[PDB]
Amino acid sequence: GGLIYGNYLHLEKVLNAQELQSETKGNKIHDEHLFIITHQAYELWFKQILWELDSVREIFQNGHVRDERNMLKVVSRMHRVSVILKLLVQQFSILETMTALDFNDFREYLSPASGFQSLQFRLLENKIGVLNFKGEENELLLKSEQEKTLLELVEAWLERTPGLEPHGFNFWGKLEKNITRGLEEEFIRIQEKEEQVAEFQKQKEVLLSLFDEKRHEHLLSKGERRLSYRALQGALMIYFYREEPRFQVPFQLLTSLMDIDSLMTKWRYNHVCMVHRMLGDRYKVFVDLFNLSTYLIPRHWIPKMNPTI
Amino acid sequence: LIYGNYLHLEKVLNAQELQSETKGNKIHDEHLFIITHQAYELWFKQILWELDSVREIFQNGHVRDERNMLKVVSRMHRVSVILKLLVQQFSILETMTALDFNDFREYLFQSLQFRLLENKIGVLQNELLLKSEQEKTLLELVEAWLERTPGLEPHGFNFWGKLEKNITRGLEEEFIRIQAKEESEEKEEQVAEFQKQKEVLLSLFDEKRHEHLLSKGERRLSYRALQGALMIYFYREEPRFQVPFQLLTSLMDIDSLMTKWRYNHVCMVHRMLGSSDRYKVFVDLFNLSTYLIPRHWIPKMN
Amino acid sequence: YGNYLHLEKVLNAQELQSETKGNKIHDEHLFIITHQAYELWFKQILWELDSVREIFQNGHVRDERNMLKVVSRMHRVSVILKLLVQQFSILETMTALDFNDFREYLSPQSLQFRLLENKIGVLNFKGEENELLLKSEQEKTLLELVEAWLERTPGLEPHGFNFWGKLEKNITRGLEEEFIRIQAKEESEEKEEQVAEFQKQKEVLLSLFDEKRHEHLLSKGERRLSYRALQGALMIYFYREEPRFQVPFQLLTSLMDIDSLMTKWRYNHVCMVHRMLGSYKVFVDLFNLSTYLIPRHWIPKMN
Amino acid sequence: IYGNYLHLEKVLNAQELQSETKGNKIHDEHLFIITHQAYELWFKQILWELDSVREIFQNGHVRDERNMLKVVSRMHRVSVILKLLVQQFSILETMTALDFNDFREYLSFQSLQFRLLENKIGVLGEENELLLKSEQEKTLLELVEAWLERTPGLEPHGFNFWGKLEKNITRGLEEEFIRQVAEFQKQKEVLLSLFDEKRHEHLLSKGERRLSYRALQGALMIYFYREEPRFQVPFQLLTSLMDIDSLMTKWRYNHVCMVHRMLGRYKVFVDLFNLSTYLIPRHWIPKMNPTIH
Ligand SMILES: C[C@](N)(Cc1c[nH]c2ccccc12)C(=O)O
Ligand SMILES: C[C@](N)(Cc1c[nH]c2ccccc12)C(=O)O
Ligand SMILES: C[C@](N)(Cc1c[nH]c2ccccc12)C(=O)O
Ligand SMILES: C[C@](N)(Cc1c[nH]c2ccccc12)C(=O)O
Repeated sequence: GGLIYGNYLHLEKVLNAQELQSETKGNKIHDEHLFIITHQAYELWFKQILWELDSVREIFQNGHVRDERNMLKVVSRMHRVSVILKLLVQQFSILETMTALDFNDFREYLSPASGFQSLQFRLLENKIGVLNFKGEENELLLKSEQEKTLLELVEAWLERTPGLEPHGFNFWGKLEKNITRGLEEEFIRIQEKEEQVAEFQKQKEVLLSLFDEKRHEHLLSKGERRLSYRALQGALMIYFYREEPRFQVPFQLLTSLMDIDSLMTKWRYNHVCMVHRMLGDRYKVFVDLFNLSTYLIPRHWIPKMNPTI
Repeated sequence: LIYGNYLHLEKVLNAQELQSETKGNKIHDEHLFIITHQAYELWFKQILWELDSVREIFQNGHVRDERNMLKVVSRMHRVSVILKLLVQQFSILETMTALDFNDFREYLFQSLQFRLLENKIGVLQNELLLKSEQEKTLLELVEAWLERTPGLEPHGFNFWGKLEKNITRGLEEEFIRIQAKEESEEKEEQVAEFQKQKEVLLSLFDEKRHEHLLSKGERRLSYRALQGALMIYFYREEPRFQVPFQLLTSLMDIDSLMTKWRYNHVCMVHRMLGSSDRYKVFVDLFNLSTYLIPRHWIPKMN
Repeated sequence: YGNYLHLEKVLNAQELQSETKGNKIHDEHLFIITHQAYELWFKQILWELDSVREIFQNGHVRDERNMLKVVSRMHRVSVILKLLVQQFSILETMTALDFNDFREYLSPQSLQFRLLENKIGVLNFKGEENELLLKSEQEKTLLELVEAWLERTPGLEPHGFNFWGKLEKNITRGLEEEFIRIQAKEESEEKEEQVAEFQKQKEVLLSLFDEKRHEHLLSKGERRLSYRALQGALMIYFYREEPRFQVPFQLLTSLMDIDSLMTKWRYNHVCMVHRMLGSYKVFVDLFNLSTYLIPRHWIPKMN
Repeated sequence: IYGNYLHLEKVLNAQELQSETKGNKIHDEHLFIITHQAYELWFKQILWELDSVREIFQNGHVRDERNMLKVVSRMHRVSVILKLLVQQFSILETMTALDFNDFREYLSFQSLQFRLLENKIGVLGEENELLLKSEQEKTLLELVEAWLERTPGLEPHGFNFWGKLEKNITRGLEEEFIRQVAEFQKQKEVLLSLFDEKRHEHLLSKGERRLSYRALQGALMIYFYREEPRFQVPFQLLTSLMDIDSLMTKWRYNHVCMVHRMLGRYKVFVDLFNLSTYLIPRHWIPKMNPTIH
């Protein structure tokens, strides 16, 4: 029981929005209908993604994120985004059921300008923090480019991560100390040989490269990085101490952001592949989080947890 | 033209009205509910569009030009593909907590389009629905086409005759093979298998039984259609039957997908609101597949 | 690479009975590989499962630092089960008629799958195999291990939050307020319908507090968790936003997913058998708990 | 029977976590073993299906045309298996890079079977012997090329499809010339490039294309006249080969992506994709003589 299905879902608009340009020009093509529905579906789902995303963005801005009671809702909604993105990557299968030769039979009645022109997808990219002729649309796109990105909102939250406090756990200090010492112990172990020595020097460069705030700041300006040095510390804190209750769900959030990044990538790849199939990365907003995962500090070196709290 | 205008996004993306918000207390998860079901409908529309197109290719009689069989299989396959995506789409709503659902259940369901689909395929069973119940179902249109299958001609290949002959003879040969099992333990077990198999195998030739079961609802194709089907199944390697076989396989897939969709839709209702069925339009085709005639018994084509 | 993965065994495990008997199904190979794959994945599921079971038995579960590992590994099980449900697609690429062409060389069953069912807590083979199956029937099921953990859920303490007391109080009061709302507008068709819903809901809502009913149904098999466990669950369900309950909630959701996937797997496995040869949730309580539709306003406040 | 039939005695006793063997048993390694053990099982099936199609070409049975259904069926099956494999990446995405590092100590890893597959399809000691056979024996691309060259209607003394095509395209372009101006000249260049055997031969040598000029004609014949019974299933075969190409690509992409995730565009059937791109208007497609097949 409920209000009339069609009326509630406003199917009067949804199911009366299908206008085959083939039919309008006289020469009706069967496969065009699929093209309309497919892209109409993508948009419906984009709308939901933006809806979920914008909601999490507020939970950061409105500062509710500070109440760690809200972290479950955050992870849930972000996860949902990845799930939707997966379905969208699968949905490419539907259009793969259309022959290039059949496509050409209606390509003639398609404008080249808006070949992408998914305002919603641009909005999504902007909103997440990735890297057009419109009016009121261009106004919305403006809001997108102007307002605070998820990357931005998460950066702040990451910077406020507990344990970074120097007069507290001094995590970064302890890390720099223990890594420097352990490398030295390795150097003493070294003192095949030439190959081993190379590994050491290479590892050393990488391992010590964090703690070169200057390098980070440069690369941040150069675009190679996007998070603050402090944020990087927040992240690693969460990564290393994820088993710690107050970090368990936060870790999940980070993992989810990385999934969303890769799915987004996959979607673009499939979208490109399809365009070449029909008519013959700097996009990783959370690059830093992937990189943080790569940093191969041995377990023995990870600063041990005091009675803490 | 231009993306939004071409896709008429002005309607599709302005169709989301959370009854929660309208009544004052907006809930976040309702939006998902609207979009999810709005998506199902979009896809139903495409399925009906593809289906109706195949139905015509039968009615208009173009199906007689076997040049059209590729288009038919292609479009029918597409239906199954779309149905698969729909069965996967259930994952999206599984991302909604029953407890969150209850928070909007108080505010705010059968898809006319889905009923139309069921009718159009031939599920036993403003009023567009009427046209659906009245017009020729795919089952009906396929039945006719199956009845006109080549080789069924009695004064020709007399496939059915040859089959009844070869099966009867082979069973007898098996009976002789069994008869000298020296009253063993295995023998009695073997004899049971034989009798069971015999009953099933020879059941196929009891037009009366079929006609009864047809009336009872247990079967849905004509006796002649059953013969058309088996002809295609046994001789599918034969060029003129290769694609036709694909069509039959596809109809069976669509049946099972349709079933899966209903199962998930029921499962979800019990999951949210907290408390094969004669729904296999192509039952006969599944059954035909089961018939375990040895290959050497299948009437030879020469 | 081959040595590390011991492919020397994994490959050279494929013997088409058709070929051995002199014929050749040329599709039997798929049958072997498909089922060989299912088994590989079952092994991993049992491996992950047994690991979670220990984290309960060894009592490490008490350290809520370990809850992440638990949810992670349990989630992984569901992911693997999904892949297994998708893997049915591979065998759907085999014609019944082609199957029959090698079914002749086959006999009428995964120990591993039985082991899984037992281990999770679902209600013949060689000796040593039967020994493993014995361990399965004997050892403590995940359902059992989670029951205990659920019973120790915080807030159930009567001298503490007295959650159940507060709940019975608040539900009784709210229903009464609804009863007062009833006869608020002149007895109508809509009113009569609403009044029915109320009576129905009341019966259900108040049934929750009938320990006797539970105990009976527990004996009858209709339920599987302890009354106390049911309380632990609801505590977690209602107060899942609460930090110490966030991940625990996830664990419960995961157990329910695993149940439904397991169901789906059996359905597809049955469907396939009928397709080829012709012609109950361990965590029922958790699903049921989800159904109980208490309004938010009624949930005992956490202050 | 059961375990014995599936020889699970080998399959389920092939699990040695190097971590455990060296003393430091790591839980996630088991998944690594099973995951890759599964990939290999499926590769074996893909090779099995592939080799089978390859023979049906070599043994010349493909000529019968009754065998085309089996061919498409088995090739389709390959794509299905490849899809499952692309989905299987999800399982390993359930492993944290941080957990991986905790057993990366036991690292050395490329699948002989996958290389064998690539060779067999036609990607440009005793193990090395098998790999040799792979590089030596006739690739599917090769076997399909031959079959494509024998496509009906390419016969110049027959339908002279290519001739008719060149004629009809040239005429229609002229009509357009009599009738954006840049677009025309550009399109013309591309459209007429198809008839430059020299260009093809060069690009074939350069590697940019892989099918024979004649094969290209066979393909287009099938593409344009796919509605024709006797081309219907052949068209399916071509579509399937293209799918297999893209799936293979996807698998490599995910495999690379995973390696970068954990440790920190040339298709065998390029020609077939390209053929699809060449967008001849319907009105131009040479009409089928009363001698249709
Ligand atoms: C009170 C707090 N939620 C603390 C906080 C910030 N970032 C975190 C990351 C992981 C764990 C905790 C935090 C806040 O400052 O918002
Ligand atoms: C000319 C025809 N299409 C012949 C026909 C009918 N049913 C078939 C099944 C399989 C193969 C061919 C047929 C017709 O009579 O429609
Ligand atoms: C310390 C504890 N892990 C407490 C506990 C038990 N069940 C729970 C459910 C949700 C949250 C916490 C618990 C234990 O008693 O083992
Ligand atoms: C008899 C044949 N199968 C002819 C042939 C070759 N390629 C084709 C493509 C489509 C249709 C037919 C063909 C043969 O040469 O084996």
